[PDB]
Amino acid sequence: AKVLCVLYDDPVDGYPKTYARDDLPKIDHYPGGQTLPTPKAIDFTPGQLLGSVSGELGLRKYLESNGHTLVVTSDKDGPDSVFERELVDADVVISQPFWPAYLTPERIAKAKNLKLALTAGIGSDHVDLQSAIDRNVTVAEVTYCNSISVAEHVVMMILSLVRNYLPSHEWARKGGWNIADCVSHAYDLEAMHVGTVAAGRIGLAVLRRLAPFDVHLHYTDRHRLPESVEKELNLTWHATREDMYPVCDVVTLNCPLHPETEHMINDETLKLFKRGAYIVNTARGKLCDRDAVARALESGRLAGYAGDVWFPQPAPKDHPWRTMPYNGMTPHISGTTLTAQARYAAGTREILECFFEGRPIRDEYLIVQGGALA
Amino acid sequence: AKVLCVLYDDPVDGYPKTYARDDLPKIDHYPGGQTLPTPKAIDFTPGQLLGSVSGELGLRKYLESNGHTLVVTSDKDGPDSVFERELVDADVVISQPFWPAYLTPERIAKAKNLKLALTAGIGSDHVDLQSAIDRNVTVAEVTYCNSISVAEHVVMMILSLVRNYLPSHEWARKGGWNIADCVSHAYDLEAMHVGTVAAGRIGLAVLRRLAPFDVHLHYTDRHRLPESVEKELNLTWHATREDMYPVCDVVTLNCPLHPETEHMINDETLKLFKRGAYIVNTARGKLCDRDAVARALESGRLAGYAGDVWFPQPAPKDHPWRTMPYNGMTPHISGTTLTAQARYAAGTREILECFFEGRPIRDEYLIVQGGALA
Repeated sequence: AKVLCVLYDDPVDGYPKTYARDDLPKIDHYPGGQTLPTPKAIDFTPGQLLGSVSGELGLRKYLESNGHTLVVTSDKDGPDSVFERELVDADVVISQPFWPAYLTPERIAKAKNLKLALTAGIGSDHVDLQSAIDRNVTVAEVTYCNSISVAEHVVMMILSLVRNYLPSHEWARKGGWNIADCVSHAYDLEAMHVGTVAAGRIGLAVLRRLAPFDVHLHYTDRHRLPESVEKELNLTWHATREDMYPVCDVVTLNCPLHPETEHMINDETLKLFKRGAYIVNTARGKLCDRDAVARALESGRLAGYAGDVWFPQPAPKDHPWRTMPYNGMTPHISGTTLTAQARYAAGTREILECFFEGRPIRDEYLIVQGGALA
Repeated sequence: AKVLCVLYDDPVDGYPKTYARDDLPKIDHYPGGQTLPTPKAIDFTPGQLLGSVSGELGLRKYLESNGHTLVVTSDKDGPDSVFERELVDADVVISQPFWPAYLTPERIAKAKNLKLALTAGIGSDHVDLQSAIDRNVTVAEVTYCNSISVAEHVVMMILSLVRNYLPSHEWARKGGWNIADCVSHAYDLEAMHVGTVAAGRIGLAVLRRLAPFDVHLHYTDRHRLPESVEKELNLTWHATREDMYPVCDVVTLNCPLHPETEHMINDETLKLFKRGAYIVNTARGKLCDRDAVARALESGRLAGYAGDVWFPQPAPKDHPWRTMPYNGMTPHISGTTLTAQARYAAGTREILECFFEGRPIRDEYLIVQGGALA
């Protein structure tokens, strides 16, 4: 069969030959008990760059050994892309959320041998699930592969914003000292109130990690967490998110983007936050009105904003979030650390082997399976 | 009496007229039970910049309304300095560890009226303790005032180094995207081996904060912690520093600088660290041989180094740590956030009121009292 795999570009100076470390930490399961990916074998060394075009998710040898074809490209935007071009007869499509190959209804329609749409990561927002359901395309993802990676990024950014790390580092790097210039916008995180919009795998991991900082934890979600979890973390529930904002010094967004949540942070809802509040958003760029956020930082309503998700993405070279005051942005990378890559590359292989040997794909990985949401 | 108070310079754009937020979070005690400072009154608003020359630790009104003189300066180095000139007849000398007025044997000998040497912060290594003992000078500090502040800075820097945040932020800032350039030196912290050299107020506050990150915790110290604490954090004890190094992914230094620990991190001991380890040092700059650390980063043996302490301080504009690869440095600021400042300006006032009224200074604040170390 034919596997069409869309990956991001290699580094500026080439594909790395040498890495900072020899191995990766051993983990057996994810919080809650889900086990880590269980492929029959892997043809990469954990820690190597796997999500770039030269890493190939460590799949070529396995695929070619069972007489399958592996097409790897980074060109996936438009009708004239390699991806569109190769889609027609690909049996399997693989892409990561970090450089996604959108499976529009149109493409799904022209995708004649398409049986499996695999997300090497988490998050199939780039896929049209109705069309896959109708056309009987199985949609799978490597559940939990990077939830912890994202939660780490969130806590890092909260600390960095509150403590004014980025500006302080600049003074050091540029030959300065200027203690008062660093600390006139620096606070401790201890005892501040922090709230999460949604408490799913990432939101819960974030709350767990913040607890020992002796912050007061708040959350809002579609449904409340089990009472014992609320008790263990001393959580304060908010039935509406607009009720949670005014009492929080820090708000982290960990919810999906829907029409209901598009632009949920705008000039109007920003007026509900306390003066000097901080926002961290590693969820979707468009949860926030780009200009509303920029205005809040320029004016001082907000004391910091950080995340790794933007709109549009890739972000334009002049996107105002790159240079607005008190930002802690990064490009879209939180779930594509070398560590997270080793898990989703292994997960990707495990699913392929299942699909090819006729075995069932773990239920946890399945999104759309055979005419329906599974 | 005459109070000589050495503080750091105001911000380059002047003393702030405005701040990012309106108030500070409420805390009643430090971990273990110690209460926060209890002066009879304060003449500042918590959240203002107090550690710089125009802040004056919020002390002038109190001192001048009681017939005392307050001399505030940042000029403290050498014999022609305002500090050296005024020291001859000062009754009390106050300075912070971030901009320390050194009380060498020679200066103590010249300070004829010296009765109280107060550290507005923690750590009195800028004071010759034997000379103070020999001259009956009381040496006090505001115990616990920024231990949590430092601990938060340590965890922030650990996360930042491991996840390669600083270089990722620069790609964003500069108009790039470059996912693979950001992640080819990016890992998750989860399940790494983290060790602390000493487990004092700061070291233990660091351990507690790292636990939920699901790291494996290690420590070494002069004495072992109680078995209950060891069992609650699942700590692995190492009797020596050299025994601990080789099993750790991240090493944080939270111990004092003595002849014994001076240059404890050097070309030889660095050979014991695993390839790609990280070091965080918010203790003292001289615990590390400056050039051996630079060389380890340059040669790829070490994957990152961060801290806020340097040798010497202020660091010369060409100090190698400013620009060595994979550094996460800041000027010496961890314990001087606006929040920490409010606690040590309040404790400074508490201590002075006790001193001037002949009431005993709290036992936990005393370093040297009545010709002996307390």
